[PDB]
Amino acid sequence: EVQLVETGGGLVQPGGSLKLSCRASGYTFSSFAMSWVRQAPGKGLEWVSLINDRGGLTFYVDSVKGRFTISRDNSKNTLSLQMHSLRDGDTAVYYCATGGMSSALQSSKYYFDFWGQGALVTVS
Amino acid sequence: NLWVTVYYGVPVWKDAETTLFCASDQEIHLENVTEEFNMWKNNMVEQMHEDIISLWDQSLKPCVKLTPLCVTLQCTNVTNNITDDMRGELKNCSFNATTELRNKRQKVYSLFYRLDIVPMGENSTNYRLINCNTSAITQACPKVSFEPIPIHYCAPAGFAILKCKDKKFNGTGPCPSVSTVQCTHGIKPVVSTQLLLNGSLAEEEVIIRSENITNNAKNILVQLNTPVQINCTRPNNNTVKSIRIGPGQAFYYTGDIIGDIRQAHCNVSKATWNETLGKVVKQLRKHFGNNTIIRFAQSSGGDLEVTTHSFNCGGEFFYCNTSGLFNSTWISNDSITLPCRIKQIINMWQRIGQAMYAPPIQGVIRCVSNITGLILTRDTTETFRPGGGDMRDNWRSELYKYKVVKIEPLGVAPTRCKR
Amino acid sequence: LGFLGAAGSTMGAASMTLTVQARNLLSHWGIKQLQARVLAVEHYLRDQQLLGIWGCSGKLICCTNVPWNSSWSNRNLSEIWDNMTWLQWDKEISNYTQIIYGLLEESQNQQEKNEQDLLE
Amino acid sequence: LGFLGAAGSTMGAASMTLTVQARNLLSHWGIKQLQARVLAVEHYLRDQQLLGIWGCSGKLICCTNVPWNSSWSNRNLSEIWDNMTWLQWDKEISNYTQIIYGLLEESQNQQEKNEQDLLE
Amino acid sequence: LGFLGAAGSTMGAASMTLTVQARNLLSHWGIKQLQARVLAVEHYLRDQQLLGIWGCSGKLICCTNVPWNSSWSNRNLSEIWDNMTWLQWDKEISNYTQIIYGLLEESQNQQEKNEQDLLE
Ligand SMILES: *[C@@H]1O[C@H](CO)[C@@H](O[C@@H]2O[C@H](CO)[C@@H](O[C@@H]3O[C@H](CO)[C@@H](O)[C@H](O[C@H]4O[C@H](CO)[C@@H](O)[C@H](O)[C@@H]4O)[C@@H]3O)[C@H](O)[C@H]2NC(C)=O)[C@H](O)[C@H]1NC(C)=O
Ligand SMILES: *[C@@H]1O[C@H](CO)[C@@H](O[C@@H]2O[C@H](CO)[C@@H](O)[C@H](O)[C@H]2NC(C)=O)[C@H](O)[C@H]1NC(C)=O
Ligand SMILES: *[C@@H]1O[C@H](CO)[C@@H](O[C@@H]2O[C@H](CO)[C@@H](O)[C@H](O)[C@H]2NC(C)=O)[C@H](O)[C@H]1NC(C)=O
Ligand SMILES: *[C@@H]1O[C@H](CO)[C@@H](O[C@@H]2O[C@H](CO)[C@@H](O)[C@H](O)[C@H]2NC(C)=O)[C@H](O)[C@H]1NC(C)=O
Ligand SMILES: *[C@@H]1O[C@H](CO)[C@@H](O[C@@H]2O[C@H](CO)[C@@H](O)[C@H](O)[C@H]2NC(C)=O)[C@H](O)[C@H]1NC(C)=O
Ligand SMILES: *[C@@H]1O[C@H](CO[C@@H]2O[C@@H](C)[C@@H](O)[C@@H](O)[C@@H]2O)[C@@H](O)[C@H](O)[C@H]1NC(C)=O
Ligand SMILES: *[C@@H]1O[C@H](CO[C@@H]2O[C@@H](C)[C@@H](O)[C@@H](O)[C@@H]2O)[C@@H](O)[C@H](O)[C@H]1NC(C)=O
Ligand SMILES: *[C@@H]1O[C@H](CO[C@@H]2O[C@@H](C)[C@@H](O)[C@@H](O)[C@@H]2O)[C@@H](O)[C@H](O)[C@H]1NC(C)=O
Ligand SMILES: *[C@@H]1O[C@H](CO[C@@H]2O[C@@H](C)[C@@H](O)[C@@H](O)[C@@H]2O)[C@@H](O)[C@H](O)[C@H]1NC(C)=O
Ligand SMILES: *[C@@H]1O[C@H](CO[C@@H]2O[C@@H](C)[C@@H](O)[C@@H](O)[C@@H]2O)[C@@H](O)[C@H](O)[C@H]1NC(C)=O
Ligand SMILES: *[C@@H]1O[C@H](CO[C@@H]2O[C@@H](C)[C@H](O)[C@@H](O)[C@@H]2O)[C@@H](O)[C@H](O)[C@H]1NC(C)=O
Ligand SMILES: *[C@@H]1O[C@H](CO)[C@@H](O)[C@H](O)[C@H]1NC(C)=O
Ligand SMILES: *[C@@H]1O[C@H](CO)[C@@H](O)[C@H](O)[C@H]1NC(C)=O
Ligand SMILES: *[C@@H]1O[C@H](CO)[C@@H](O)[C@H](O)[C@H]1NC(C)=O
Ligand SMILES: *[C@@H]1O[C@H](CO)[C@@H](O)[C@H](O)[C@H]1NC(C)=O
Ligand SMILES: *[C@@H]1O[C@H](CO)[C@@H](O)[C@H](O)[C@H]1NC(C)=O
Ligand SMILES: *[C@@H]1O[C@H](CO)[C@@H](O)[C@H](O)[C@H]1NC(C)=O
Ligand SMILES: *[C@@H]1O[C@H](CO)[C@@H](O)[C@H](O)[C@H]1NC(C)=O
Ligand SMILES: *[C@@H]1O[C@H](CO)[C@@H](O)[C@H](O)[C@H]1NC(C)=O
Ligand SMILES: *[C@@H]1O[C@H](CO)[C@@H](O)[C@H](O)[C@H]1NC(C)=O
Ligand SMILES: *[C@@H]1O[C@H](CO)[C@@H](O)[C@H](O)[C@H]1NC(C)=O
Ligand SMILES: *[C@@H]1O[C@H](CO)[C@@H](O)[C@H](O)[C@H]1NC(C)=O
Ligand SMILES: *[C@@H]1O[C@H](CO)[C@@H](O)[C@H](O)[C@H]1NC(C)=O
Ligand SMILES: *[C@@H]1O[C@H](CO)[C@@H](O)[C@H](O)[C@H]1NC(C)=O
Ligand SMILES: *[C@@H]1O[C@H](CO)[C@@H](O)[C@H](O)[C@H]1NC(C)=O
Ligand SMILES: *[C@@H]1O[C@H](CO)[C@@H](O)[C@H](O)[C@H]1NC(C)=O
Ligand SMILES: *[C@@H]1O[C@H](CO)[C@@H](O)[C@H](O)[C@H]1NC(C)=O
Ligand SMILES: *[C@@H]1O[C@H](CO)[C@@H](O)[C@H](O)[C@H]1NC(C)=O
Ligand SMILES: *[C@@H]1O[C@H](CO)[C@@H](O)[C@H](O)[C@H]1NC(C)=O
Ligand SMILES: *[C@@H]1O[C@H](CO)[C@@H](O)[C@H](O)[C@H]1NC(C)=O
Ligand SMILES: *[C@@H]1O[C@H](CO)[C@@H](O)[C@H](O)[C@H]1NC(C)=O
Repeated sequence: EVQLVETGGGLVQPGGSLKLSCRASGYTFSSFAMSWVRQAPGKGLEWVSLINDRGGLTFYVDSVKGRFTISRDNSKNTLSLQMHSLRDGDTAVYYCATGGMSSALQSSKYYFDFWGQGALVTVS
Repeated sequence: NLWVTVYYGVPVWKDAETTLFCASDQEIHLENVTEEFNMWKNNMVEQMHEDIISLWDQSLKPCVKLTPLCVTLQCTNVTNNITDDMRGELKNCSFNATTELRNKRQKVYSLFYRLDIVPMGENSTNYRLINCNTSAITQACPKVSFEPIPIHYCAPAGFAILKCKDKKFNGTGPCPSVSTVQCTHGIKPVVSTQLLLNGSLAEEEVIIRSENITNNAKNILVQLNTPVQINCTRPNNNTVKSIRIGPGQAFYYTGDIIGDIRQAHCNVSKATWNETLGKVVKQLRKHFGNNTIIRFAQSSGGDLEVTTHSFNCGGEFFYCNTSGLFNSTWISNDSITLPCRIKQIINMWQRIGQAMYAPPIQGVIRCVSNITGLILTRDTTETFRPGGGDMRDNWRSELYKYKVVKIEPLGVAPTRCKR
Repeated sequence: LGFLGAAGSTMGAASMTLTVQARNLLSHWGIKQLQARVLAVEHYLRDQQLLGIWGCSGKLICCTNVPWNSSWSNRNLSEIWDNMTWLQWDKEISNYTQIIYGLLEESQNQQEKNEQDLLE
Repeated sequence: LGFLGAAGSTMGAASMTLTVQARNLLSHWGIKQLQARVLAVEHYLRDQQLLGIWGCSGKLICCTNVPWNSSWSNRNLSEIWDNMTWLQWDKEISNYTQIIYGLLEESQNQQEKNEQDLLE
Repeated sequence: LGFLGAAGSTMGAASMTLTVQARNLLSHWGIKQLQARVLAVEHYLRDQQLLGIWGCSGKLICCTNVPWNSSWSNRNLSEIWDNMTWLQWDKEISNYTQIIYGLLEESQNQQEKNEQDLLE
C-alpha cells in the first residue's frame, strides 16, 4: 500500500510564509514525479506545482509562479513546498500527489495515481 | 508515439581482429555479462606466433655467420672415459678455419655432437656440418640470453580485451564471469614440445581442452592443477674456446671435457608423476566411457624434434626421451630418469631455410622447471601418446582465457522525446 | 563504474555512463602499431561525421524527428528500458539499422533546408 | 545520384546532394600509403576546424552575418543558382576566397563576444 | 599580431586572439615524423572530445553552469582579467584542473537529461 502523508503547518498571517512537507512510503520514491494540488474550502481541485523525479525541473501555475518553491529529496522520501507572501486566497487543503509527469524512457503519465489526505493551510 | 533517439557511448561490442601491441617491464568486473569464448579461433595466438618468430630472427641479424666453416672435417673418436650411453655420441673434428687475414689459415679442432655432422661418401675420416647442403648457419650472439621474459598484450584504443574467470572453463562456449582488462598478464614465451613448462596451473581440477575430443586428428591440451617438478642436467664440465674466423668475428666451440663423459638427463618423482596421470585418466573418463581402458604410450615416430621433449636448459638445447613417463595401462624416494640428447645446430621453428648454432656453455648445467601441462594425441581401449610439434598449442594454453572485441559506441532506441 | 562496467546493466541504467565509454575511444617493427593508431582515428571520425549529418553533433543523447516503426521492434518502453541490456537490444534491431540511419539523414536534410527558408 | 553525380547540374540542384559528397571524404612498402591517409585526415580536420571558427560546426548549410559584396560578383540569384554549376562558380570567385574567409572569422569573433556579454 | 604574440599580454586582451592560436594546432627514416603527426592529431581530437562532453562544441568561448569556488583562487576580476597573463594563471590554478574538469562533465550530463525530459 502506497501512503503519502502530509505533515504541514496551520494558521499563518497574510504576507508570511509556511512550509509543507510530505513523507512517502510503499513505492520507489525516486521513480515518480510529484505535485501539489490545491482545494479551497468551497472549491474544486486546482493544480499548483509539479516536480521531476530527479528534482531538476519544476513547473508552477502562474498565480504562485514567483512565490512558491517546490523541492524534493530522494534520500529521505520527501516532497516539500515552501510558500511565500501567503495571500488570503491561498487558504486551501494542499494535497501531496504522485503523478502528473514521467520521464522520457518511461511510459507516459499525465494523471495522478496516488493522493495523500492533505494539510490545511489557513491564512488570517 | 515513439521516436528514434540516438545515443553515443553505448557499452556494446563485437568480435574483432585487430593489431595488439606489446608491453613489458586495470580490471573491471562487468557484473551481469555472459560472453561466448572460442579458443582455437582466437587470433591473439597468431599474433603471438608471428611476434615471437620475428623477434627471434631479429636477434640474429647482427651475429656471426658460420659459412666460413662449411669445409670438410676429419673426425676421430674422443680420447676420454665414455660410458656406454655416450658411445659414438661425440666426435673430435679437425679443420682448416679462415682467419682475420684472407691469405692465412689456421688448424683448429673441436668437439661436436654426432647429431650435428653427417659423413661424406661413407668415408669414416671425412664428415661435414649438417647445414652445409641446406641453408647457411648463423651463430647465436653469446651476449643474448634465451630467457623467456614475459610479454603483455595490450589493446589499442577503441578495443578491449575480455578475460574469462570461470575456473572450470574448458576453452569454449559461454563464460558466466567475464571481466574487462586493459592488457593481459605477462605470458612467458617458453618454447617446448610434448610437455609444457613454467605455465599457469588450473585453479581446481585438471582440465582437458580439445577443439573436438572425439576427433583423433586433434591434439588434446591438458592443464594441470599441480606442478610436477623436473630436474635437468648435463653433468659434463665443458671447456670453451674461441677463434677468430673473420674481421672481429669470433666462433665459439667446446675445446674439451674435463672428467668423465656421461649422458644428460632429467628426473621427476615417480609417485608424483603417477598421481598426476591418475588425475588425467580420471578426467579423460568423462569424455570416454567409465568402464574403459586408458593406455599411455611413447611417440610413434618422426624426427628428434617431434619424438622427444625439447627445451632450452640454461642456453643448451635438450632432446629428452619420455618413454619412461608414458608406459602404463589404466583399467576401470624413486624417480624416473629420462636420458637426453644435446644438439648445437637447431632449426627452432619448423622451417627449412634457417639454422642456428648454439654456442656451447662453459661448465656444468643444471635447470629446474615445473611441468604445468601435457600435449597428447589419441590413436575398446584408447591409447594416448605425447605430441606437441606445433608451437601454437603452447601459446593457446595461456591465451585461451582472452578475447578481443571492438567497441561500437553508437546506437539507437525508441523514447518519447522528439525535437 | 569503469569502462564497460554497465555492460550488464539495463539500458536505462547504462545510459548514464555514456561519458565513460566515449572517453576510451581515443588513447618493419612499429608500423603495425602506427597503422592501428591511424585506423582508430579514421573510425572515430566516421562516427562523428555521421552524428553531424544527422544533426546530433556535440551531444551524447540526441532526439530526432524520425518516428519509430513497430515493424523494427514492437517492444514497449518498460519492456525495453528497464528489462534489456544494450548488447541484447543491439542484436534485436541489427537488421533494421541501415534503414534507420538512412531515415535520419533524410530528416536532417529537410530540416536544414526549412531553417534556411525561415531565415529569408 | 552517386558521388559527384550532381557536378554537371546547377547549383540549386547540386546543393541537395551535400551528404553524398561529405560521406566520401573519409575512407619501406606501405609507408607512402600511410602518408596519404594521415594527410587525408589532417585535411579533413582543417576544414572542420574552419567551419568551427566561423560558427558553422555541425551543419552542411550555414547562414552568416557577412553581407555579399557586388564587387566579388554582381550576378543576381536567379542567374547563379539556376543557370550556373558549382565548378563554374568556384572559378568565378576564386580571387575573393581569402577575403571572404577573413570576414567570416571576424564576424564570429564579434558574435561570440556579444553572446558572452548577454549572458552576464 | 601572430601566433602567441599575446602570450605576454593580460588575460582580458589575449582572449581576443583565440583564433590565431587555434589555427596553428593543425599543420626507418620518415617514421618518427609520421608518429609525430599522428600524435598531434590524437592530441587535437582529445581536446575536441572534451569540449564536446562539456557542451562547448563548436565554440572558442563557452559559459557553463559550474560556479567558481573561492578555494581554487580567491582573486577578484580585475586581478585576473585586467592584469595577470594566461601563463601565470595556468600555474596558479594548475592543482584544481582535474576537479574543475570533473565538475564540468557532471554538469553537462545533468543538463542533457533535463533537456530530454522537456522534449517528452
Ligand atoms: C623455469 O623457471 C625457472 C625459474 O625462473 C628457470 O630457472 C632459472 O634459469 C636461469 C637461466 O636461464 C638461471 O639464471 C642464471 O643463474 C646463475 C646463478 O646465479 C647465473 O650465474 C647465470 O648468469 C649467466 O647467464 C646470464 C644469461 O642468462 C648472463 O647474463 C650472465 O652474465 C652469466 O653468463 C644466470 O643468471 C636462474 O638462476 C634459474 N632459477 C633458479 C631458481 O634456478 C628455468 O630455466 C625455466 N625453465 C624453462 C624451460 O624456461
Ligand atoms: C682431439 O684431437 C687433437 C689433435 O690430435 C688432440 O690434441 C693433442 O693431444 C696430444 C695428447 O694426446 C698433445 O700432445 C698435442 O699437443 C695436442 N695437439 C693440439 C693441437 O692441441 C686432442 O687431445 C683430442 N681431444 C680429444 C678429446 O680426443
Ligand atoms: C687442412 O690443411 C692442410 C694443409 O692445407 C691439409 O693438408 C693436406 O695434406 C695432404 C698430405 O700431404 C696433402 O696432399 C694436401 O696437399 C694438403 N692439402 C692442401 C690442399 O693443402 C689438410 O687436408 C686440411 N684438412 C682439411 C680436412 O681440410
Ligand atoms: C637423477 O637420478 C639419479 C639416480 O638415478 C641421481 O644419480 C645419483 O646421484 C648421487 C649424488 O651425486 C650419486 O651418489 C649416485 O651414485 C648417483 N646414482 C647413479 C645411478 O648415477 C642424479 O643425481 C639425479 N639428478 C639430477 C637430475 O640432478
Ligand atoms: C626411447 O628409448 C626406447 C628404448 O628404451 C626406444 O624404444 C625402442 O624402439 C625400438 C625400435 O622401434 C623397439 O624395437 C624397442 O622394442 C623399443 N624399446 C622399448 C623398451 O619399448 C624409443 O624409441 C626411444 N624414444 C625416443 C624418442 O628416443
Ligand atoms: C509491456 O508489455 C507487457 C506484456 O508483454 C508480453 O510479452 C512480451 C515478451 C511481448 O511479446 C509483448 O508484446 C507481450 O504483450 C505488459 O505486462 C506491460 O504492462 C507493458 N508495459 C507498458 C509500459 O505498456
Ligand atoms: C566591396 O569591395 C570594394 C572594392 O574592393 C577591391 O576590389 C575587390 C573585387 C577585391 O579585389 C578587394 O580586395 C579590393 O580591395 C571595397 O572598396 C568596399 O569597401 C567593399 N565593401 C563593403 C560592402 O564594405
Ligand atoms: C538576372 O540577370 C539576367 C541577365 O542580365 C544581363 O546579363 C548579366 C550577366 C549582367 O551583365 C546584367 O547587368 C545584364 O542586364 C536578367 O535577364 C534577369 O532578369 C536577372 N534576374 C532578375 C531577378 O532580375
Ligand atoms: C569549495 O571548496 C571547499 C574546500 O575544499 C578544498 O578544495 C576542494 C576543491 C578540494 O580540492 C578539497 O580536497 C580541498 O580540501 C569544499 O569543502 C567545498 O565543498 C567546495 N564547494 C563547492 C560549491 O564546490
Ligand atoms: C580587487 O582587488 C584589488 C586589490 O586588493 C588587494 O590585493 C589583492 C591581491 C588581495 O590580497 C586583496 O585582499 C587586497 O585587498 C582592490 O584594490 C580592488 O578594489 C578590488 N576590486 C573590487 C571591486 O573591490
Ligand atoms: C513501417 O514498416 C512497414 C513494414 O515494414 C517494411 O518492410 C520490412 C521488411 C523492413 O524491415 C521495414 O523497414 C519496412 O518499413 C511499412 O510498410 C511502412 O511504410 C513503415 N512506415 C513508416 C512510417 O516508416
Ligand atoms: C679411463 O678408463 C680406464 C679403464 O678402461 C682407466 O684405467 C683410466 O684410469 C681412465 N682414465 C682416467 C683419466 O681416469
Ligand atoms: C669409434 O666409434 C665407433 C662408434 O661410433 C665404433 O664403431 C668404432 O669401433 C670406434 N673406433 C675406435 C678405433 O675406437
Ligand atoms: C642434405 O643432405 C641429406 C643427406 O644426404 C639429404 O637427406 C637432404 O635431403 C639434403 N638437403 C638438401 C636441401 O639438399
Ligand atoms: C613451481 O611451483 C611452486 C609451487 O609452490 C612455485 O613456488 C614455483 O615458483 C614454481 N616454479 C616455476 C619455475 O614455475
Ligand atoms: C566444452 O564445454 C562446452 C559447453 O557448452 C561443450 O559443448 C564442449 O563439447 C566441451 N568441449 C570439451 C573438449 O570438453
Ligand atoms: C567432431 O568429430 C567427429 C568424429 O568423432 C565428427 O564426426 C564431427 O563431424 C566433428 N564435429 C565438428 C564440429 O568438427
Ligand atoms: C629436484 O631438486 C630439488 C632441489 O633443488 C629436490 O628437493 C627434489 O627432490 C628433486 N627432484 C627429483 C625428482 O630428484
Ligand atoms: C600408480 O597407480 C596404480 C593404480 O592402479 C598403483 O597400483 C601403483 O602402485 C601406483 N604407483 C606409484 C609409484 O604410486
Ligand atoms: C563415472 O564415475 C563417476 C564417479 O567417479 C560417477 O559420478 C559417474 O556417474 C559415472 N558415469 C557413468 C556413465 O557411469
Ligand atoms: C614398460 O613397462 C614394462 C613392465 O610392465 C617393461 O617391461 C618395459 O620395458 C617398459 N617400457 C619402457 C619404455 O620403459
Ligand atoms: C671445471 O674445471 C675447472 C678447471 O680449472 C674448475 O675450476 C671448475 O670449477 C670446474 N667446474 C665444474 C662445474 O666442475
Ligand atoms: C545484476 O542483476 C541483479 C539481479 O539479479 C541486480 O540486483 C544487479 O544490480 C545487476 N547488476 C548490474 C551491474 O546491473
Ligand atoms: C520483463 O518482461 C516480463 C514480460 O512477461 C515482465 O513480466 C517483467 O516484469 C519485466 N521486467 C522489467 C524489469 O520490466
Ligand atoms: C535478421 O534476419 C535474419 C533472417 O534470416 C535472422 O536470422 C536474424 O536473426 C535477424 N536479426 C535480427 C532480428 O536483427
Ligand atoms: C544536363 O543538361 C540538360 C539540358 O541540356 C538537363 O536536362 C539535365 O538535367 C542536366 N544534367 C544534370 C545532372 O542536371
Ligand atoms: C536560364 O535563363 C533563362 C532565361 O534567359 C530561363 O528561361 C531558364 O529557365 C534559366 N535556367 C535554368 C537552367 O533553370
Ligand atoms: C583573378 O585574378 C587574375 C590575376 O591574378 C585575373 O587574371 C583573373 O581574370 C581573375 N579572375 C576573375 C574571375 O576575374
Ligand atoms: C607590455 O607591458 C607594457 C606596460 O609595462 C604595455 O604598455 C604593453 O602594451 C605590453 N605589451 C604586451 C604585448 O602586452
Ligand atoms: C595583479 O594585480 C594585483 C592587485 O594590484 C597584484 O596584487 C598582483 O601581484 C598583480 N599580478 C601578477 C600577475 O603578478
Ligand atoms: C600544488 O601542489 C604542490 C604539491 O603538494 C604544492 O607544492 C604547490 O604549492 C601547490 N600549488 C598551489 C597553487 O596550491
